[PDB]
Amino acid sequence: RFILTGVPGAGKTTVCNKLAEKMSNLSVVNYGDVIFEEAKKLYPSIIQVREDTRKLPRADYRNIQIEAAKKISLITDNLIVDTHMSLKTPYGFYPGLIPETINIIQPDGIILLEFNPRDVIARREKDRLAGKRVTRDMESETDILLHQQVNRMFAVSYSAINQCYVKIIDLTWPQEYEFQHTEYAVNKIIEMLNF
Amino acid sequence: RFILTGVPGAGKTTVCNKLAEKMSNLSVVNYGDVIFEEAKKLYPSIIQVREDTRKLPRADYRNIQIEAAKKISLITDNLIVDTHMSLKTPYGFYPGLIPETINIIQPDGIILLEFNPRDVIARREKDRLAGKRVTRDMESETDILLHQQVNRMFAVSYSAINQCYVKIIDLTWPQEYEFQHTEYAVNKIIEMLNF
Amino acid sequence: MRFILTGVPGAGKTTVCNKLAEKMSNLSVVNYGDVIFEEAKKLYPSIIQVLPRADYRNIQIEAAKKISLITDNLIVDTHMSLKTPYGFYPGLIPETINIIQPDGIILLEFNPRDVIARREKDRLAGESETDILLHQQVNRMFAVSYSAINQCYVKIIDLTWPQEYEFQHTEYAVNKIIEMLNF
Ligand SMILES: Nc1ncnc2c1ncn2[C@@H]1O[C@H](COP(=O)(O)OP(=O)(O)OP(=O)(O)OP(=O)(O)OP(=O)(O)OC[C@H]2O[C@@H](n3cnc4c(N)ncnc43)[C@H](O)[C@@H]2O)[C@@H](O)[C@H]1O
Ligand SMILES: Nc1ncnc2c1ncn2[C@@H]1O[C@H](COP(=O)(O)OP(=O)(O)OP(=O)(O)OP(=O)(O)OP(=O)(O)OC[C@H]2O[C@@H](n3cnc4c(N)ncnc43)[C@H](O)[C@@H]2O)[C@@H](O)[C@H]1O
Ligand SMILES: Nc1ncnc2c1ncn2[C@@H]1O[C@H](COP(=O)(O)OP(=O)(O)OP(=O)(O)OP(=O)(O)OP(=O)(O)OC[C@H]2O[C@@H](n3cnc4c(N)ncnc43)[C@H](O)[C@@H]2O)[C@@H](O)[C@H]1O
Repeated sequence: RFILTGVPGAGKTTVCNKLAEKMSNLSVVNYGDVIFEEAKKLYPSIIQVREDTRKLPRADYRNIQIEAAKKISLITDNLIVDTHMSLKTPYGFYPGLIPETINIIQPDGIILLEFNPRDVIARREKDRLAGKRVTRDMESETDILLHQQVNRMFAVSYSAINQCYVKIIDLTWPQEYEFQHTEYAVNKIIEMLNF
Repeated sequence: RFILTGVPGAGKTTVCNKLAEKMSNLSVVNYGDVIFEEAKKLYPSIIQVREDTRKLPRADYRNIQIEAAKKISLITDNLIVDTHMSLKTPYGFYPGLIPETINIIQPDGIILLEFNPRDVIARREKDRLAGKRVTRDMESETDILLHQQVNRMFAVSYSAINQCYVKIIDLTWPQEYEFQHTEYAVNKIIEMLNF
Repeated sequence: MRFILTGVPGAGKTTVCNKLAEKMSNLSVVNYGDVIFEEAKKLYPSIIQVLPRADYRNIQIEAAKKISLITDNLIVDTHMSLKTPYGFYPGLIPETINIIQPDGIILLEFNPRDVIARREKDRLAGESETDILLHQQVNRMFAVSYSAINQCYVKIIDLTWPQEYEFQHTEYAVNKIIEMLNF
């Protein structure tokens, strides 16, 4: 079991689904969908899209994270958990994982897909212009770089606390063709889990 | 409840005072000054300047941190705590926050004012030339960048541990007028407190 | 006092440890890796010549208790992380820090070029720059995490500068460290 993370809009789910393809024993589950479910279950009027959950107070937001972690420890087959290491809120960065949730999921490792902010912006803005996932953030190149290095710091903290590996997958290099990052990362991860 | 910090001599304080002015609902309190006073009240022969507070053994230093944190953990609706995230000691960096003081102060988040070392050196040496706070360390640009990055890493670790926010306010950009930095910061902080 | 001493591989960590042990009689230097090797050889009479990770952690704990027992100033040569096919794994686990009760961590931070040179030098007589810098930043973050949980010092010793003569880094680091132990 491994947690798989990246900045929003850089191709985290695409990699997850290609993995689910090339493997039969493993599942893929999006922690974000579960969080959305519980969040709208208790605050259906302020929550309308996924990003809205970031505006929630700390106490309620913690409750939602803890509830959402419940439906993943239900999974027993090898699993990859699509989630975030930190979330950009009006108040700053908020940890995607908190001791309760880490001890519930008990991940064997974390995987960080790190991109060049140019590509991330390109993908976010292409989806936005095409009327899809319109609600991601319009961030600067600098803001996205900051988000990524902060993701890294959070990951290392979690690892220091919980005996999990920290794998950094470098996708900063320029791509010859589309989804080259995706295939490369999928190949690296297949190599990892087969041992 | 937010802790407000920055490297020495970048203006952490000045920002706090203008906040206390520009908002009426909030109260601002200088945790660092209280630590200074406690330390030289209890060890008057070792501590004469503020930097002397950094050579204390960790056990005694911790006891003083906790004593000062009790005098300052208020129950106002909004509270900003002026302090440091890390301290340069002869033995390395020492955390400005510890689990005990976090549990006392109950902070919702940490706020890091990040400056460009050029401005920091400017302000430090300007005060030093005018006989103000002469004990401030004479540091290279690289030393100051290191101090800021280590502050960031501390903030992230505590956040992961205590489910708090980490807000990074970038003030490396050029300022048309002196203190432009300050107002920018103040404004964003108010935007945070009002939500 | 008690300090952990850590840095990227093959860059002169043990040379510094030995010169340290020399220039000071009051100090003790110990290699955590050797201690875990010894413990493993002693608890399982044959499995170990170069294990479940529960047992692995238990022997890490045993070695840490052996090191908890030295009286005087202590410097513990070990690593903040190890590069595995699955990613970086922390050298240290919370219980190890609670056992050793270190006053501080010291990170010897090098320039990847010199690291590569020293490595290949050892190779001829029996990683890229980016890989080495990543490992260094990760070590730094691990150190600050351990400090955040146990309130120990985090010292960064900069040895990225060019050497006037070889082993200058070594005596520089020893000078800084000796200056620390004497306060
Ligand atoms: N742990 C946690 N704690 C608390 N709250 C949490 C939480 N986790 C989540 N939440 C909550 O939920 C929210 C976020 O949840 P979530 O919706 O899961 O995050 P998201 O990344 O913003 O959503 P996307 O699926 O749109 O992005 P993606 O990374 O999957 O990229 P994609 O593959 O689609 O591809 C992107 C686009 O680029 C294209 N593309 C993909 N790969 C490439 C490539 N290699 N080259 C070119 N284009 C590519 C794709 O076709 C597509 O068009 C948070 O704000 C918070 O509210
Ligand atoms: N948590 C903790 N744990 C353990 N020990 C702790 C601790 N916290 C503190 N301690 C100890 O106790 C001390 C804390 O005392 P404390 O008073 O809290 O801080 P300090 O050490 O005095 O640090 P500085 O005053 O240098 O920073 P500042 O930016 O606030 O200064 P100023 O606003 O005046 O402004 C700086 C100068 O630049 C100028 N300036 C500011 N902004 C601008 C601008 N935008 N443009 C131009 N000039 C500017 C100002 O006018 C001024 O001249 C520490 O030294 C430490 O030893
Ligand atoms: N907490 C933990 N958990 C789990 N496992 C743990 C653990 N702690 C430890 N371990 C285990 O310990 C094992 C190994 O780790 P460890 O024993 O801690 O270190 P190492 O990298 O394996 O040792 P090396 O001999 O390769 O190099 P060095 O860094 O000591 O530097 P050197 O002086 O030799 O220098 C090498 C070359 O550089 C040259 N050189 C040195 N300084 C200079 C200089 N200043 N100028 C020029 N050349 C120099 C030298 O002369 C030489 O040629 C692993 O199995 C690990 O698992």
